[PDB]
Formats: sequence, C-alpha cells, structure tokens
Amino acid sequence: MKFTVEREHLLKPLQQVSGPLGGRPTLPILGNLLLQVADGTLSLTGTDLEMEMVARVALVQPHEPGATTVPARKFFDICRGLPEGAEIAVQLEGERMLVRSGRSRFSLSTLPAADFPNLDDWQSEVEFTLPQATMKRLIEATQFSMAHQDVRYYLNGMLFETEGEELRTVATDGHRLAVCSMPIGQSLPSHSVIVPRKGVIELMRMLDGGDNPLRVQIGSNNIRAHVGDFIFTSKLVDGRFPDYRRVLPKNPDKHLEAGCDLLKQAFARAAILSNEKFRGVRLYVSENQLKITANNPEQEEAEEILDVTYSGAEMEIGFNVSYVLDVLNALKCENVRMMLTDSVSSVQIEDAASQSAAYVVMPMRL
Amino acid sequence: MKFTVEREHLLKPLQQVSGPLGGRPTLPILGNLLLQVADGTLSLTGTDLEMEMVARVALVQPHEPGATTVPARKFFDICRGLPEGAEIAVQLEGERMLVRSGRSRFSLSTLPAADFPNLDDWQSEVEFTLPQATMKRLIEATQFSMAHQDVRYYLNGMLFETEGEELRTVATDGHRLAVCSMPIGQSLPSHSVIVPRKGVIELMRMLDGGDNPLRVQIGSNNIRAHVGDFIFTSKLVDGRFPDYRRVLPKNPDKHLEAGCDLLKQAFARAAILSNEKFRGVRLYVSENQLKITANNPEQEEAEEILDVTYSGAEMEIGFNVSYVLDVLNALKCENVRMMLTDSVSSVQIEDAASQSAAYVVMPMRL
Amino acid sequence: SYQVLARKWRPQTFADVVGQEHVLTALANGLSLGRIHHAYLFSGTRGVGKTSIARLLAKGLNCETGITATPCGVCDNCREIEQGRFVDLIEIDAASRTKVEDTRDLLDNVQYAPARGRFKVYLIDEVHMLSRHSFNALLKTLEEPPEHVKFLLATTDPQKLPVTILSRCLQFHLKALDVEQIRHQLEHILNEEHIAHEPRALQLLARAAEGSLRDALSLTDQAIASGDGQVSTQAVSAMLGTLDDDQALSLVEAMVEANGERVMALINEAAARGIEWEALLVEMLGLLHRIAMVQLSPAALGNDMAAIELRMRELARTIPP
Amino acid sequence: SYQVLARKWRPQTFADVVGQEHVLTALANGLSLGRIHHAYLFSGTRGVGKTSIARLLAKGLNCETGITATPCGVCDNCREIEQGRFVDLIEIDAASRTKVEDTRDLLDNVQYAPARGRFKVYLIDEVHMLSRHSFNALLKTLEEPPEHVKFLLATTDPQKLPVTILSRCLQFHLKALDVEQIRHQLEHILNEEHIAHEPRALQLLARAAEGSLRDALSLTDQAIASGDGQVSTQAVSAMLGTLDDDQALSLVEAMVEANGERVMALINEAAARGIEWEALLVEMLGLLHRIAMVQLSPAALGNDMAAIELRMRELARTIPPTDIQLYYQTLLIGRKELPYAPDRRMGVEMTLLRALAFHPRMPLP
Amino acid sequence: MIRLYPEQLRAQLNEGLRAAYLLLGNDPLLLQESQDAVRQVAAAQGFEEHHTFSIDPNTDWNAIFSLCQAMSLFASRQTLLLLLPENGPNAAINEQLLTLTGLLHDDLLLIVRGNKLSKAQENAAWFTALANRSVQVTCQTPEQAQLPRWVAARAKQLNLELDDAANQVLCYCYEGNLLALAQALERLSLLWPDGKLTLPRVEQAVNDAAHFTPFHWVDALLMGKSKRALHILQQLRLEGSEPVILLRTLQRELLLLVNLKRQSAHTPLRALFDKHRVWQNRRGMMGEALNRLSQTQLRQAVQLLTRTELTLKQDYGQSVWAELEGLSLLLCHKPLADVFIDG
DNA sequence: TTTTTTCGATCGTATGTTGTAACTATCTC
DNA sequence: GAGATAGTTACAACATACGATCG
Ligand SMILES: Nc1ncnc2c1ncn2[C@@H]1O[C@H](COP(=O)(O)OP(=O)(O)O)[C@@H](O)[C@H]1O
Ligand SMILES: Nc1ncnc2c1ncn2[C@@H]1O[C@H](COP(=O)(O)OP(=O)(O)O)[C@@H](O)[C@H]1O
Ligand code: ALF
Ligand code: ALF
Ligand SMILES: [Mg+2]
Ligand SMILES: [Mg+2]
Ligand SMILES: [Zn+2]
Ligand SMILES: [Zn+2]
Repeated sequence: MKFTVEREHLLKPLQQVSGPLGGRPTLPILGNLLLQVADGTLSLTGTDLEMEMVARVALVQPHEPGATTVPARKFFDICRGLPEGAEIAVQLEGERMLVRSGRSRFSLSTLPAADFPNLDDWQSEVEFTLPQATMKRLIEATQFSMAHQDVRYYLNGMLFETEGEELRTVATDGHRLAVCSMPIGQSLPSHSVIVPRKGVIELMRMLDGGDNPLRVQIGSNNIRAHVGDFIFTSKLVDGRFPDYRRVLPKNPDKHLEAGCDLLKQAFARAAILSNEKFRGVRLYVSENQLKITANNPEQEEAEEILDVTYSGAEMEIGFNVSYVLDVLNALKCENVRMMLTDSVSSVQIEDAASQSAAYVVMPMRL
Repeated sequence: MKFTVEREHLLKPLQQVSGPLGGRPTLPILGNLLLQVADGTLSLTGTDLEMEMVARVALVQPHEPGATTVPARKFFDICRGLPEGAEIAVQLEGERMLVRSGRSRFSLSTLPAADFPNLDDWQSEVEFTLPQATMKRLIEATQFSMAHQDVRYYLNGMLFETEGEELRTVATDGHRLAVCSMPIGQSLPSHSVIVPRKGVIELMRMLDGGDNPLRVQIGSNNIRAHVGDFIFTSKLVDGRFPDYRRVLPKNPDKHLEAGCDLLKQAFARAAILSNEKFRGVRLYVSENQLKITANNPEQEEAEEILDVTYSGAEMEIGFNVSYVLDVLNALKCENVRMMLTDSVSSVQIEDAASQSAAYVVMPMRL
Repeated sequence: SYQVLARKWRPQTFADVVGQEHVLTALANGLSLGRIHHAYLFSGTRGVGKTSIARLLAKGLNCETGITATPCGVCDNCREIEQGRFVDLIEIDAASRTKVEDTRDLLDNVQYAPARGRFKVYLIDEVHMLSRHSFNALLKTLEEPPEHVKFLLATTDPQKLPVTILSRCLQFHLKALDVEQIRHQLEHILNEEHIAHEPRALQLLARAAEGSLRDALSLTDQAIASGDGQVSTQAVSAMLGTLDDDQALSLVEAMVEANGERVMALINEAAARGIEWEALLVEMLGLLHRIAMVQLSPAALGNDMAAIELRMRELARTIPP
Repeated sequence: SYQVLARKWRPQTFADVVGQEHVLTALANGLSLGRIHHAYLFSGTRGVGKTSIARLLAKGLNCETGITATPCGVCDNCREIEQGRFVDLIEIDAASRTKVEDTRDLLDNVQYAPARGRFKVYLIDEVHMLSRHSFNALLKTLEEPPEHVKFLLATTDPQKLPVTILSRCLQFHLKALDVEQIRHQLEHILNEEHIAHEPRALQLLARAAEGSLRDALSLTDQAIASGDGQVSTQAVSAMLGTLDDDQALSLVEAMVEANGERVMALINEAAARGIEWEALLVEMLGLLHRIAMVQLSPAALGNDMAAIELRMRELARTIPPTDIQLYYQTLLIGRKELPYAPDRRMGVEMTLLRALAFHPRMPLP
Repeated sequence: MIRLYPEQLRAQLNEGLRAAYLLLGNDPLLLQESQDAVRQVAAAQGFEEHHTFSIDPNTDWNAIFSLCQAMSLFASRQTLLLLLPENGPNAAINEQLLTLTGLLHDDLLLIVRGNKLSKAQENAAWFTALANRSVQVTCQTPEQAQLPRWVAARAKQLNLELDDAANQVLCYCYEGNLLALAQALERLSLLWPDGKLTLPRVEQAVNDAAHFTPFHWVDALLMGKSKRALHILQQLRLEGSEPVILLRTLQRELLLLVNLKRQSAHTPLRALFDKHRVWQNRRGMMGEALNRLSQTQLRQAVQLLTRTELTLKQDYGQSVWAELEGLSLLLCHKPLADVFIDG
C-alpha cells in the first residue's frame, strides 16, 4: 500500500477537512479522519456526526485498495514539520502505518476503519446541477434573513424548494421575509426541504468563484453537494415551514417607486441619530413626497425629505431602519418598488426591473 | 450664533481635531468640540485635559458671533454623510444646534461654552521657526529608541534641546540611546525640555509634507506649535532627563567601517534562521572577517561568515538582534561606521558620510 | 375591545388615589412649600399604587402651570405623561436594565438639559433587581445630582438594597388597603361602568383581594366574565366563595354536641352538593380559630361575618378553650 | 428654592466637623509638623464624613497661604476646591470607572506637574470597586509616588482592597457618631434654618439615625415635609411608626408581658406592612435564642444588635430561663405547624395565643 | 543558607551583603520592613535600578531573563524582586527558577518574597543550590503570648511610654494584625507628641480589627475562655468565613476527645497520646479539656454538630452561627438547658 | 516538625485571543 | 490617472477565570 504524496497537493485539502474538526473530540475516533484509496483516487473524509466533508485527490502511481483512520492533529503536525516541497511515502504495515520522510521513519497508530461513522449507500430523491454563480447569488440574497436562536426551531434555517424548473430560497425570522426564485432549466418534482444555519454557512464558505458547476442531491433525510473535488453532506431539520405566499400581502393598493441609491443614503443619514437599541424611524408618504423622521433617547431629532413617484393617500408608517438598509443593500439595484396597504400592514419591497426576488418587512406598532 | 460653510472645507479640520478625542472622557464636556464664530472666523477646539488642538476656518458668508459645544462623533458623521459639494448652515436656537443641508435638517444637543475648560495662558520662553523637513527627520531619527512603557516616566518621552543654532533630539530606553542634530539657522538661548510620546506622535501626524513653516514656542511647562491654520498645545513632562554626553564614549580606540546594506541583510538572514526567541547573537570580528552565530542552546550553529574592511585586533561580542536590526533599519544608507573601546563598553554607530545621527548601544553581558 | 379595568381606572390625580393619605399629604406639603428632594423611594406590597403615585408626582413637577400639588391634567405635558409620551420622563426597566453598562450610559447622559419640561425625571422601576455595580455607580450621582434632575425609585423588596442607597433617599412605605376602601372603590368603578352588582359579591371580592387593589380588579373582571355581564353573589361564590357556607358551622356544632348521626347526614348532603373536602376542612379550622380569638378578645369578630356573629359568640361562652 | 440639608450644610473647616476628634487632631498635627504621608485611606460607616474630611484635607494641602491645618477658606484655591473647579484637584469616581483603561489614563497624567497648586491631589472615592489590574496599576503608582502628588482614598469596606494597598497607605477609621452629637447638630441646623422643633422629636430622629448623620438629615427633611414646615413630635412619631421594622421584638415583649391586645395590634400592623409570616416567626425564634444566650453569658451580643441591645439585655435579666425555653418550644411547634394552617396569619395568631396562654403538656416516658 | 529573623537583619546588612535574599512568611508588615531595609542598604551600596515582578505562569520569563542578561546603558548593580504565588511554586516555576539561578551574577541582586514554603516546596534543586550563598528570613506572626513583648519592643523603638494596660488593650484589639498595630502606634504618637500613652488615650483611639483562624477558635474552646471564643466566632463571621471549615475543624478534635475519654478508663493518658500522635505542646491542653468535662458532655455536642450540619445542608438555613455559639457555650462549663439540643 | 470545605443551577464583570469585514496605500497597467 | 491586489485596523464573537445568591 505505497502512497506517494506531494506537500503542495496535500496542503489545502488537509486544512479544508480539518476545518470542521475541533479541539473537543467527544469520541475516540471522531477526531481521526478516514483515508481510503479507490481505483486511482484517494479520499480523505472527516465528520462530527452532524456534517461530513470528503476531499478526493487523483493518484497516478500504482496502488491497491485500502482504508484506514489517522488522527488529524498528528498528521497535520507531521505535514507542517516537513520542509516545503518534500515527498511523503505512506505504507500500511500491520496496525501502525509507516511514514518515510527522507531517512526519517515514523510509526503512526491506526484504528480500524469499519468503526468510522461514514455513510455507505446514498439514495437521491432529487438531484440536479447548477453553476456556482446562481447558488452563490441565491445564498447571498437569502442568508441575512435567517433567525439565529429562536424557540421556533423550523425558523432557524433556509427553505429550499424545487418546483417545475424553478429553485426558490426562503428565509424568515418572524419579523422579515426574503424570497428568491431562479430558473434552472431542468424539470424537477415539487419538493421542499429545510437546511440549518451550519449547512448553509459551510456551503457558502466552501463555495468559491464560479469555475465548475456543483451538483446537489437531496434524499429523505440528507443533502449532499459535490463541487470540484469536495463533497459536503448535511442533515435536515424536518420541522415543516410556513408558506411564504401567505405572508406576502394580498392586493397592495399603494405603490411607490424610488431610486435605490437616494433611499439608501437618506436612510443611512437618518440612522445617525436613530435609537441605538431599537433603530426606529417614521416614514410619512404623501403625493410625490417621502419624509423620514428619526428620534433619539437623548431627545435628538433628524428629518429628511425626498421626492418619489407616489399618488395615493397620505400614510404614516413606523419601521426598523436596520432591516430596510439591509434589504436595500442586498437588493443592489437602481429602482426600488415598495408596495403597502395600510399603516398596520407588512410592506413588500421589489425591483422595478424584475421580480426575481422579493422582501417583506412588518412595521413596528407603537 | 449662525454660519454657513462647505463640507469640503470643514471636513479636514474635523478629522484633524477629532483624532485624539475618543473613548469615554473623564468629563462629558471633554467629549464635545468647542465651536466659536467671531471676527469672521470659525475656531474649532478639542482638548483632552493635557493636549489641545485648534483649527481656524475663514468665513465668506453672513454670520453672527457666538460660541457653543457639539459632540465630536455625531457632528463628524453628519458632516461626512452629506453629499459631496453640499453646503452646511449651522444655527444656535435655545439650547440646541440646528444644521441644514439643502432639504435635510438635523438637531443636536449642546452644552454651555463657559464650562468648557480653558488652558491657562502662558508666556513663551523660546520662540522660533523651523522647516517641516528638518523636524520630520529629527522625529524619524529619534522615535524608535523611546520606551513605549517604562516605570521611569521621564524616559517615556524624548528630549528636545536648543543650543545656539542647533536643535537636538535625544531618545533612550535604558539600553540604547539615539541622538540627532540639525542646524536651526538662528541664535537662540540654550534650553532643554521633555516631550511625551503622545505629543510627538500628534506633532508628527500634524505634518503633511507641505512647505508651510512651523512656528515653535516653548514656555515654562508647555509647548505650542503653529502649522498653517492649526495650533497644537501640549504639556511638558516634569523630570530630570539623564545626560547623554556622559554616556557617549570619550575616545573609542577601535573603529570599523562597513557596508550598511551588507550588515542589514546579514542580520536579517540570521534572524530568519534564528526565528527562535531568547538569547542573542555572538559576532566575532577579525582582520577583514566577521562571523555571526546564533546563541541558541541546542539549535544547530548555522554561523555566517562575511567580509568587512577591518584590520584591528580580533574580538567577540554578543548583541541583541532586535536592537542592531532597528539601528540598521533606521539609519538607511550604504555605509556605516562603528566605534568601540573594549569588550565591556558601549558601541557607537553612525553614518560614514555624516555624524548628525548617532546610536550607542550597550553590549549584551555574557 | 374593552380595555382592562386596572389599566383604564388608573388614578390621574391625587384625588383619585384610594388611601395612602400620609404619603399624599407629605408630597402635597413638599410641593406647596417648595422643599423638593432629589431622591424619592417608594416601597410596599403589590398593587398599592407606587407607580401611580410616581406618575402623579412626575405630572406635578412638570406642569406648564408651575410646580403645583394639584396638576391641571389638561396641559399638553400632563396629556403626554398620561399617554406615556412625555420626552422628559425617562422610565427605566431595572428588571431588564440590570447590567452596569446601562447605568453607566444613563449617568453619562444625565448632564444635558431637558427638552421642554423644567425637570428630567428618571423613574426607575423594580430597582431592587440592579446589581451592586449599578448601585455603586448611582451613589455619587444621587449624592450631588444636577439641579434639573430628579430620581424616583419604586420596589417591592427594599430590604436587599444597599444601606447607602437607602440613606441617600426619602423613603415612603405604602400600607395595604383595608377591606372597606377596596369595597368602596369596586362599587364606584362598577357604578361608573354601569354593571349590576350585589353587596355580598363586593364583600367577598374585597375579602379575597387581600390588600392588593389590582387583585380586586382582576377578581372583579373574572366575576363579570363568569356572570355574563353581571356581578352576582352566586357567580362570585362559584369561583371564589365555594367556601363560607352554613354547612361548616353546622358540622362544627354537631361535632361539639357529639351528634354522630347529624354529622353523617351533613357529610352526605355535602357530598351530594359536590363540596371540596379540603375546603371544608379549611373552613372548619377557620371557624374554630375565630371562636378561639373571640374567647381571647371579644372584638376579634368583625362585621365581615356578622350574619353568624351571635351563634359564634354562643360557641365562645360554652366550649372551654 | 430650598436646598437639601445634607447638600446645603457641608463641613468647610475642621471646626465644623462633628466628632471624629482623633482623626482631625492627627491630621492637624501632621500638617503642622510637615509629616505628610504619600497616601491616606479613610474608612467607616455611611454618613460619617469620609468625603468631607478628604475635601477639607485637599483644601488644606493646596491653600495659597501655606500648608495649614485649618484652611483659610477665602483664597481662590479654597473656593475653587469647594466648588469642585480647582485645576489640580481630581475627583475620580471609581464606581463608574472600574475599567483599567479609565484608571490608566489618570495614572499616566500623574506624571505632569501641577499647574497651580503645590500638590496634584488625586481623590479616589469608592476605591473598593476597582478591578484587579486597576489595583495593580495603583500599587505601582503608590510604589513610585512623585513628591508633588498625593492620594486620598475613601471606602466603606476596606476589606476588599488588597493588603498591599493597605500597607502602603495610612488608615483612618471614623467612628459612628453618638446620639448626643447628632441631636446637637440637628438642633443647630434647625436653629440656623429658623424652623420650630421639639426636644422629643430631635431625640427620636437621633435614635432613628443609628449613627449616620446623613440619615438624620434625611429624616429631618421628611419630618419637615410631613409637619408643614414644623418638626413636631407627632409627625416624627407617625413617620417612625410607618417605617418601624422592630415589630418582632415588640411581639416578643408583648408575649412576655401576656398582653393580648398589644399582640393583636402588632399583628395587625405587620399585616398592613405585608411582612412575611414565616420570616416573622424565624426572627422571633432567633431573638428568643439570643436572649437565652445572653442569659447564659452577657458576651452573646456584639455590635450586630447594638440597635436593640438594651431591650434584649433587659428581657434577658427579667425573664426566667424556663419561660424562655417554653416560649421557644411553642414557637418552634408553631413554625412546624404553619404550612398546614389555612392561613399563615392564622397560624401565627394561633402560635402566639398558644404561647401566651396554652402551656404544652410535656410528653411522659 | 544563613537563617535569620527580621530583628537581626540590620546588623547582617551592615556587616555585608549577599548574593541573594529570601523572605518567606505570613505577616505583611515584617516582610515589607525587611524588603525596605534590604533595598535601602543596596541603594546605599550603589544599587540604583529596581524591578519587581509577580511570579505567575501567565507572566513571561523571557523578559526577566533578558533583563538579567542585559546591561543597563548608564547603570549597574540592578535589583530584581520576585513575588511568589500564594499557593506556592509549581514544577514549571521550579524549572524557571533553576534556569534563573544560573543567570545570577554579582551585580544582580535577587529578592524573593512570598508565603512560607512547605516541606515539599522547600525541597527544590534551585533552593538547595542557592542555599550555599543565600540568606533566609523567618517571618512568623507572633502568638498571643509573644505579642506583648513585640508591642513593648515597638513602643521602645519609637520612644513611646506604653503602660501594661495599654499594651494589653492593643494586643486584644489588633490581635493577629501587626500592620494595624504599627499604624495605631503611629497615630497615637502623632496625637500626643509628649508620648505619654495612658490607658484612656489608647482606649479612645482604638478600633477592633483582630484577625483569627478556626484553629484559634478550637483552641479557645478547649481552654474554656467563653469570652475569647465568642469574640473569635464574631470576628470570623464578620470577615465572611464559611462555617463548613469551622465545623470540620471542630469535628476532628471532638471525635478525638470522645475516643480518648472512652478509652481513658483503661489506659494511661500518655500511652493514648503516644498512640494517637498528638503534638507535645497540645498534650496539656488536651488533658485539661478531658478532665474538665465528662461523658455527659461531648455526647450532646455530637448531636448539636449533626443537627447543625443537617440544617446547613438539607434545609440551607441561615441560623448556623447561633448554633455555633450555642455549641461553643456548651463546650464551656455552662448549663445549656438542652431544649435547643433537641435530644 | 502542621493539620486542604456541601453541591447544583443561574447571573454578572472584566480581560485576552482569533477570525472576518471594511478601509487605505502602493504598484503596474 | 485609475483599478486591482495586498496589508492594516476595528468590531464582533468565543473562551477563561473569579465572585455572589438561592435552593
Ligand atoms: N391607591 C390606588 N387607588 C386607585 N387605584 C389603584 C391604587 N393603587 C393601585 N391601583 C390600581 O392598581 C393597578 C396597578 O397598580 P400599580 O401601578 O401596579 O401599583 P404598584 O406599582 O404598587 O404595583 C393600577 O392600574 C390602578 O388602577
Ligand atoms: N462628621 C461630620 N460632621 C458634620 N456633618 C457630617 C459628618 N459626617 C457626615 N456629615 C454630613 O453628611 C453629608 C454627606 O456626607 P458623606 O460625603 O456621605 O460622608 P461619607 O463619605 O462618610 O458617606 C454631608 O453633607 C455632611 O453634612
Ligand atoms: F408594579 Al408593582 F408592586 F409596583 F406590581
Ligand atoms: F458618601 Al458615603 F459612605 F455615603 F462615603
Ligand atoms: Mg408598579
Ligand atoms: Mg462620601
Ligand atoms: Zn398640566
Ligand atoms: Zn485658602
């Protein structure tokens, strides 16, 4: 079982797999990583019983099938110690593996690979492939609305829905809603799943500049994404999610159109004297006029006036400036359309150019 | 009290006077800039109970005399947030400040200007003028030698001495002493003062490479610097600075002229090969030869041999790598001259071309 | 649609406050004379009305008609204070604002003059929940506050406050309201609300209130809900007055007379009626205790159970202690 | 615009200070002889005058005329110090500045020489609230104090401070003011304020002060407010009754005297206040136990019961031990039975009546 | 190693200096006085620079080693002070001290201040190596018996006339706290320049600041001084000491007394003391305690202790101190009506 | 010539270390 | 003269140690 490894190739995958691994083992073998050889590739896998990450590296020299477990810390230290450019020779000799770095021979303890909690058989309920750009855009536009720590555990993640030839990401936290839709060009069964925060953030982290498409397959209880030479597998909350379309206001009478940059600057300027803890502002909308008022616990007040395209009845609405600013920043467009019904109803925000993504904010009642 | 200015003109003085001001001041009023309109000028003052910065701006618009205070951070943020090219009109109404910019309005709370602390007037002892480049060179030459934090407070600052037509800067930290001198060009009474680290840092920050002359006034316990439209006042630390003249060797018998770049690169290579902390570096000098060896206990003695222009009696001396590296880096030239008397004696280093800058270092005891 | 009685019937003037005559008189005298201190602490049981008195004092201090012991209640300042919108009435929730960072911020923002009113009144509620660091930070500010700053404190457990804080304040301890005052207040409120009521229902509600008037109002709301718009004796007895029936006294008399058959018949009748057994034992114990008190002091029995007074007195004359 | 008596009336000279004779005499002698320690610490109870004495010492040190025991109070330095506007007087409030970065900025400013005064006094109040690293920095500064810098420290609980700071400072402990001194000070203040008063009212206020003159002034203000500009004995009695908290000892005394009416009145008063009944029983049991201990030996009581020491000692002298044991047993049984009683007030009343009249029958072998 | 006492350091320093000095003890006053005297003598001999460090694994030894190896620009004969941790040196600290010992030279003067070292802590390679050229100072707080002698010596040194009654009052009020005694003496001298310290003068300028330990309380109980025991218990309560330590300290002595009294009827007392390995000085006190009370006592005391422990743990009560006072009186010759014992 | 105390669950203050995002400076196009 | 890449500073989140209260 002779394996020749180059430090340059081995460096980055080792750090990637060791990333999720933490100091606290919680199990004798959890800290250890599984190294296996199949055909002409070597797979290094690491998991913490919640998420699994496996990286594959091509092999050219002749070899035979095998699989073992190696501690992560010792292997990382050995790799770091060796000078850059060194070639590592790894052999299997009994219960302890042999590492031959030049004239230095090291014996590393090996635990049986049959006891490693690694998934053996995978069944895909729905599988597809997409460019990294689309997935990155959807995640970036829908991530900021996820709840962090809430009693409603089903709100602590992102809802991925495949419908016909459309992929939809939904995020909610009880006060704001973000929905994004994008065509995929393939017909898929109607299916909805929930991915927790950890899976989404890990997927975003591992995702890089669009070079090759990534393939995502979702089964009964798990989701596995393969990109380049990495595969990341996670499990799902499975707690059911509220229907977003119900949350969206029905028949919004009042429509307003404005410039994204002007509104962003106005909100940023008004937020200077806004309440630090609450960050509350008041909007008075009248015919082709929008007045933004901010108050402070120190009795300070700020007022701004802007010109917009509006023709409905005068309205006064309270809002949280931080959420509006986040929505405007994520939207990243030129013209913004706001749909509202009354002073005690949620307000929807979209782009005049296209309706690919929508946001909803619930006003604060004083 | 009212005035009207432009954001472009007012941006620079706000940044200049709001630099040191920050954190939580001992007195709330110390956190507010003092704005005074009078004699067709606007004066912005910022103090920290030990240093004061004053900026003056000319007015070309109708105005009323007055004085008030305004929080630094809020005012700076409001001024910076406005669109470029906008004009700011400020007024005082009741116990509040009203700011207008086009169709944008802001209201701020203020405090009476009477309660604002005022630095006691003092009569200057020695007043003169100096070009910016000379002071920049002095500060650069005599900055790294200061002690960042020492029990002996008087060593924290630096010694500014005037004698005849010479201005001298002295810095020390108990192990190395750096002295620089420049010709003032004017005859002044002899006088020595001590400047704290904060004062010299602020003075260096104030200079912007311009050609405007610097007016320096030194009094009994305070130092004032005028640069263009900026006034900086600082207090002098009380103490008894040690005499630099006695520390300098009276007559070093042994001299060695070498190349600055060669020594600098040799020391850098030794440090890279000797990244381990603790201990110093032992250098043995012989006729046209130098041998540098790391003083590590067990690490391999990767001694380096270099050629120099030396022909005196050979000897071995230990030095701290950091001090020699800092001296070489600060004295940026092509050739250096090192003078010494014996093994147990301070070694002096200067430039073979000019003797303005000198650095004397005590050898590490062994 | 109807708002709760406790919130609706909040005293908006010193005349509407029930009881607490000593504190109201002291505050009125202080305001009239002009001897205004900068630190008031209010203590007592629950529902006595410490917060209401603090709000009334805040209205009195900041009134456009001047510092008066009888605020007008019509000027915009009074209206804003009543609606909880006045800019110069900083209300602090000490229960949530426990960390010393909030106290440091408050003390840092205490020097600026008030916007509209003549004082900047800081009303800290549930002050007993603050950590020691907050108390220590507040010490010096309470010692020498700015002239335009007043501090008002209210708590239920003043025993856990630092001794220095107690020394640095004017203490006012409110006592629990008696039965008669609670009954009169309930009668007045029901008359204003146009709801039918009976005297015994009010008596039972007042007795169950146990000092706290907010408890009385909550029980009145429960009685109104149960009676379907009316406060009847049966409706109140259904939820609260399940006890206090002549059956307990009859059982006590039968036991005293060693009439086993009568006791058994009474037990069977109570079982048929569906009487809680623990409540029956509680009532018997209470009757025995009150008879003992009558034996000790003839004035122990008040008018509350006057209907049975005579009978009780008889049991006091015959039964040895 | 009447001002608070505590705030308005503050000491301005060592003569004005009431009591604390030893500390004032020591400071005056030290100033006269030129023996000035580099660091002073003041300790004591609330309202004893630590801050006032510290400010008077600061005035004395920097007085224009000289380093005098009694500052003139007329020169500019004295007036500025009194108004808190003196250039070289720094009043650090450690309570709101426990952070290290806040204390370091002042210990660094210690370097600069005083602008006007001879010494750059650093008055640190509530020093016991500083953090460990702040204590380390203060220890360094006290280890190397410049000759032109002095430190004044005030703390109610010096135990919290590290022993090193205590060793590197001269301590002064201020005794609790006596009843007569507080009464005389109140009488003088009222006479200077042109407010009518009665001797019994002053005596009651002094007793309620409990050695803290500030508490005495606060109670005087409350009495003036209640009495409508007059310190009448009726108003003071009413206030004390409203805020009285010695009901447990009064109940014990009534039980000893076997007076049912007084017991009932005290129970009603406690019910009005809302005092927890189980806590009341626990307090009564503790009082009985301590009275028994006093009977065993007079040294049972210390400073903890100084407020009610006289009554406890009188009860110990009068009551035979056997009656105390019987009352203790009866109250213990009542506490045991309280949970099962329908009402805690009812249980307390039953227990008190049983102790008054019904003697338990000691079980036979 | 030259062993000395704080009262014999001035003569040794005048005779000459030494490579290193070690100050171990408990009393801060004597330790700081010795430190000040040593530093003053060193400065008189030319030691100008002084540096202080607190021994701590968090603290970096690299700076200390560099300072030891480095030489000052315009100074010589540096002084280094090390404050040992209260718990005591650790193996890593021992290795660091061993490394430092080699760096020591003539100019460097090392002064170590810290708590007294135990038998295991004293046994150290660096300590043994330095013993050849080290001076150690024993700083133990004097016992109540030795306190009046120290107070009289202090009064004589400061030229103060102190009466026997005043000496006893000062010893009682400030027992176990020498710093308070010194400060009180200074304040009294300032108050009266004449120096005639009569009893009323001391009584009118003294406060209670005594410091005690549970062992003192147990010793007072064995002696039978009810007033002293009550005072010690009150002081312990005021300073905020957990009663668990008091209970466990009392339990051992109570059980030992019970066992000895049970076995005393058949064996000589000396044989029992030898078997139980009791301290020689404690034998007289133990015998007096055994002869003072009979088996009737020391049995109800066990019941009181058990009931107090149960109240503390099961019920989490707050009347522990009252029960402790009652038990203290019971151990002393007192009636103790026994209703509280709940037999 | 030497002796080391109950335990579980919850709340608050202060310091030190690491990682990510936002803003600034320098070199090459 | 402007844009892209690399470096520095500031803010937020996590980890460790110490102290206090009630069941
Ligand atoms: N003295 C009183 N007179 C009339 N109503 C009162 C009184 N005290 C309390 N209440 C009623 O009880 C309710 C709650 O009182 P609250 O402000 O909570 O007092 P506390 O602060 O003492 O709990 C109020 O809404 C008020 O209607
Ligand atoms: N010895 C004293 N003589 C006169 N007044 C005193 C004395 N001690 C305290 N006071 C009064 O107490 C008030 C506040 O004192 P305070 O600064 O709280 O002292 P401490 O710092 O000891 O608490 C002062 O206005 C003063 O009149
Ligand atoms: F609001 Al409260 F007792 F003052 F319930
Ligand atoms: F001002 Al204080 F104790 F109340 F020092
Ligand atoms: Mg309330
Ligand atoms: Mg004070
Ligand atoms: Zn009004
Ligand atoms: Zn004066």
